[PDB]
Amino acid sequence: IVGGYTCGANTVPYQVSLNSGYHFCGGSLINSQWVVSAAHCYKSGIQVRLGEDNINVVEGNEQFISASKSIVHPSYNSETYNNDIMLIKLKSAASLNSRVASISLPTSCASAGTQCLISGWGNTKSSGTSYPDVLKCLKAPILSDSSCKSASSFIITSNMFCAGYLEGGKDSCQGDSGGPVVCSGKLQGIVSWGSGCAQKNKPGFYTKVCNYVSWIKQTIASN
Ligand SMILES: N=C(N)c1cccc(-c2nocc2C(=O)Nc2ccc(-c3ccccc3S(N)(=O)=O)cc2)c1
Ligand SMILES: [Ca+2]
Repeated sequence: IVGGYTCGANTVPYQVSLNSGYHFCGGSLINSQWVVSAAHCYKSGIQVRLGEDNINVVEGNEQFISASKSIVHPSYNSETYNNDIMLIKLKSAASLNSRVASISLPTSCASAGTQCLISGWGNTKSSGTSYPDVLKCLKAPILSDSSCKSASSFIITSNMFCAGYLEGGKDSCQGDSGGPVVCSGKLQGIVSWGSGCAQKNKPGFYTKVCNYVSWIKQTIASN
């Protein structure tokens, strides 16, 4: 997260870090045994870390649980980025409290101009690089489809939406992926991609969770 702020210890209790020996992607907890993330974040043998703040220091409210299974969406196309969503099942349920809590799926898609909360432990730097210890946060507006389409030369599909600021400066970044975009207390987005980070006329792009609510529920129920 570039141009953002330190969220505060456990203020975003649905934020989850996916760890493969090190932090590498975030997710969102949708219920006590299911985490939503990005399909491009798939890795075998993931450990999912709940109640994290400082990912480098053991602070007392962490829960480390192993991914039972990681279910990439069937039409995820690693090359085009379309359907960049995945569900991770945990081997055991997380124990839910004030610092570990699930986020609601949307009932309808969020409208352009909605202010949302984006968070993660990804790059915070303007130009050059730096990864924070504690969780970063960003409030950013969903931009319009016609604004997003003109903003890129990669092919945008109807399973993506863009959010952030056209002037650059404020954006999700590398290591944020798979993390949440929450709008009006609903999980509307998954950090998916962007052309660099916080660059002018290059806003962040997000999996449009609202198109996948049925697939999520059916998947959770079948497994
Ligand atoms: N700016 C962001 N919000 C953001 C978020 C996560 C990662 C990165 C990022 N930080 O550094 C690079 C990044 C990146 O995503 N590069 C990138 C650009 C385009 C695509 C892509 C998009 C649509 C279609 C096809 C492609 S692809 N696979 O052909 O390149 C994939 C990755 C930036
Ligand atoms: Ca910690």
